[PDB]
Amino acid sequence: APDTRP
Amino acid sequence: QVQLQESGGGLVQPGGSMKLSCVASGFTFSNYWMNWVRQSPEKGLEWVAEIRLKSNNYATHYAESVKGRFTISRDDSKSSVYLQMNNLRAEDTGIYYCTGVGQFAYWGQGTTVTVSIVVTQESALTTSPGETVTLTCRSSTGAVTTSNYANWVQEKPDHLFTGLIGGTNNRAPGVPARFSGSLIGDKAALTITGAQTEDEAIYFCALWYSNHWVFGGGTKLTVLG
Repeated sequence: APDTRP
Repeated sequence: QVQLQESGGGLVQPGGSMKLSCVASGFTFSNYWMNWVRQSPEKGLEWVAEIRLKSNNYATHYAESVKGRFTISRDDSKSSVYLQMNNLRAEDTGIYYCTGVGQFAYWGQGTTVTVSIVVTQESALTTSPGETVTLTCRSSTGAVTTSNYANWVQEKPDHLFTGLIGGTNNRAPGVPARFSGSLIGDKAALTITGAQTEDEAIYFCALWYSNHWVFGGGTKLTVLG
């Protein structure tokens, strides 16, 4: 996945 | 608010070098990956490079078009991301943006550099205020799925980019509720439930393919009446 940080 | 301020663009000869800078404020810069994306009349929006966190050893990845010539780096102590560009070519001409967060919420104003898989969207759609309009985003590899982390980004005049949706269905902070993202059939979709006059703009989708992004060609949305 890419950057999934909210 | 969040600001991403770019600098460093200008005129450069083929074979030359240039370094772009982007300073971030208003969010915890060091917690997020950062990207460079460029825009040209010819090639549209093109993802150039990403840099991950300190806990990822600052891992990077590049578009094939720039690999071996461009270097992305970051200085978390200065909340800054950079792009070193070497061995410049005519095709590198364009407006360069730093962008990130969930996954393209925030965009800088752009800095202009002058050197001197297909994602398909509707070329245009026409709607009217109060209508429901759905923009779509197709992959040339097969279905768009959650694995493609579709993002939707709005371009308003003066090359003003704002991320609306990320991660398929996630509305970026403070984005109007009339915008929603989903998967419909084998495509990603942006739905505007009650279009507003000010929504007349170009909307780009971006899809993730394991380790890089590909942007669609954009949809020009006209909002008539």
